[PDB]
Formats: sequence, structure tokens, C-alpha cells
Amino acid sequence: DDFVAKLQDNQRFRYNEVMQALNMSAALTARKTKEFRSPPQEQINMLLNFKDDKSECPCPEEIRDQLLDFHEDLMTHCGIE
Amino acid sequence: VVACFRMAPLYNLPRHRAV
Repeated sequence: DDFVAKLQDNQRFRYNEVMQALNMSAALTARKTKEFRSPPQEQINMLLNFKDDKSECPCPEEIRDQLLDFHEDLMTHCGIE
Repeated sequence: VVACFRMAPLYNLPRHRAV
């Protein structure tokens, strides 16, 4: 509930930033709004790439941290670790 | 190109659908 709210707020702020900075380029804005024009399932599959080190996800490090902490708490509760 | 760029934001969706 709160993880998705923080993610939504950040995705709105980043869209505001890209709409402010769209005047800089024409084709770079194209990749940048690829994320925003993608279908929601693809958007969230992209935003959920915190794992490993591929780093294509644009979500910030703190938001990565809450999910990485919840995931290890859940693994400890499941007994995998 | 603004309307073409803006298609379906995730933040516009209600909370439960995003959850």
C-alpha cells in the first residue's frame, strides 16, 4: 500500500521533470517518455528491476532500500535465509 | 507530440489497481 504510493509519487515527479525538460531535445525525450507511454504492466515490471545490478530502473535508491528490506524480512519469515 | 507521449501513466491509476 505505501510502497506503491511512494512509487507513484516519484513517477509523477519524474514526469513533471521530463515535461519541464522536453524542450531540450526531440529524440531523447522519446526514450524518456517511452516509460510513461508503456502499458502499466510493462511500466511496473520495469520499475521492479531493483534486483541485481542492471540499474535500468529509474527508481531512486531509498525506494530500492525499502523493498530490499521487506524482501529480506519476508525471506527470513519464510525460512529461506 | 505531447498527447502522443502521454498515453497511460501509472500514477493516474487508482491505488488498488496499482497494488
